Amino acid sequence: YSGPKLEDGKVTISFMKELMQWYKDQKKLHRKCAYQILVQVKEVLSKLSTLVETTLKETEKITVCGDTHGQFYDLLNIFELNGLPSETNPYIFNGDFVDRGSFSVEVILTLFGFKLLYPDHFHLLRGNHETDNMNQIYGFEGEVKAKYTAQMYELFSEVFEWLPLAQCINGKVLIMHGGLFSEDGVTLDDIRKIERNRQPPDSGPMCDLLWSDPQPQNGRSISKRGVSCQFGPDVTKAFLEENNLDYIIRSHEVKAEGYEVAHGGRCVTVFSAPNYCDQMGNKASYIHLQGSDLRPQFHQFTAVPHPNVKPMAYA
Ligand SMILES: C[C@]1(C(=O)O)[C@@H]2CC[C@@H](O2)[C@@]1(C)C(=O)O
Ligand SMILES: [Mn+2]
Ligand SMILES: [Mn+2]
Repeated sequence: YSGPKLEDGKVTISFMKELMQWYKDQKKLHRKCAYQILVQVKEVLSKLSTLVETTLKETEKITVCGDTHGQFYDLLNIFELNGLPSETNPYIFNGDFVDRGSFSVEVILTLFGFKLLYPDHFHLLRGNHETDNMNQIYGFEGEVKAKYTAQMYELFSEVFEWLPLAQCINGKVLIMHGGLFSEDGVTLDDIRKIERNRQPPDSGPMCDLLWSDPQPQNGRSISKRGVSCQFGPDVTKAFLEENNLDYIIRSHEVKAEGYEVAHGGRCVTVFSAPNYCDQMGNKASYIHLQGSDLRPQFHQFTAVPHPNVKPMAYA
C-alpha cells in the first residue's frame, strides 16, 4: 500500500490533500484508514446537537453547498473555485452527499476527513439519502459493498444517524436539507430536542426536515414524493416569525440555474450537483454568507469531466 496514511492515527491537512489526489486518480483508501475516519467522525458527530447553532462574526464568512450526490470531481471543483475548507473558509454541506453518483465513497470520506480536520468550521447536515432504505436502492450500499464490505456499510449507516438535522446561523438563517413542517407551531427547540440517532420516522418533524418541499401557493399539500408535505409561503412566513428568523436555506431539488429563491425571499434552494446524473444539464451553485450581511450571494458553476463510470453503476 502506497496510498494516504493517517499521521499518529489522525487526519491532517497533508493527509487530506493526498486523499483528494488519490481519489482523483481513482484509487482506494485503505480499509483501516476508512475505518478510523468513520469511528472518529461518529464520536465527533454524536456530541453535536440536532440543531447546530453557529455564530458568524462581522468579518467571518461561510459557504453553503446543497446536494452533491457522489459527484466527486465536481466536489473537487467546488474546492478549486472556492478554496479548501479551513478555519477561515468554513463550509456547510446540506445533505445528500451519496447515492445517484458513482463516486459516493470518495465524496463521503473526503467530507468526513474535513469534518475531522476542521470540526468547528466544517459542517455536515443529514439529507434524505443518508438513510438505509435510500442507500439500498440508489447506489451507496452497492458502492460500499463493492469497494469494501457489508460491515463497512453498516458503520457508514451508524455514522449517518449522528448527522445533525439543521443549522442556524446568527439566530437568523435556518438551514436544513428538505424544509419546513407538516404541522404549524414547530420550534427551534423542538428541533434541538429531536432524538436523531435513528432511521427517520415516516412522519413528523425529523421526516419533514429531510423530505419536505416548498410550493408556490398558500397552504400545505400531500407530497408527490409519498412522504412529508409541500408547504406554501404562508407556512414559511409563520414559521420564520414565530422563531425570529429571516429565511431558510434548503436543498433537495434540482434547479436549472443551481438555485431558486421562493416565498418572496424566505425559502432559498441551493443545489450543488451540476449536470446531475450526467443528464439534467443543470448548473449548480453554492452560497456565500457573511456575518455583516446574511443575504445569500450565489456562485454558479458547471460540471467538470469525470472517469468513465455511469451514474447508479453500483445500484
Ligand atoms: C432526485 C433527488 C434525490 O434523489 O436526492 C436528486 C435530484 C433532485 C434532488 O436530488 C432529489 C429530488 C432529492 O430528493 O434530493
Ligand atoms: Mn438529492
Ligand atoms: Mn434530498
